[PDB]
Amino acid sequence: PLSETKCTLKSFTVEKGIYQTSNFRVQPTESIVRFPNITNLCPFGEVFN
Amino acid sequence: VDCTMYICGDSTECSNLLLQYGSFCTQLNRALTGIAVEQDKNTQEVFAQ
Repeated sequence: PLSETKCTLKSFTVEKGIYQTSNFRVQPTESIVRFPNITNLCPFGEVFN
Repeated sequence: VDCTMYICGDSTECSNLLLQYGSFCTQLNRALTGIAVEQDKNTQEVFAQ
């Protein structure tokens, strides 16, 4: 972070204090999907067998 | 406010297109930091005497 602050402040020397450098965030693992329970199926039995 | 996140909802293409505009996000972040520092200085001058 010392070198990060040096990059941020356009100088090789940084005075004592607080400086904002960048932002941080996380990422989703892969995905997640949720759908309702399967309802009654079409009566394909009387059509096939 | 984070300018990049506000403009683009975690979109790499949107961020890349926004990068072509220049350094507007950095200026806005600096202005917000200056506003926060001004508020802290104001409350310090008002109460801490």
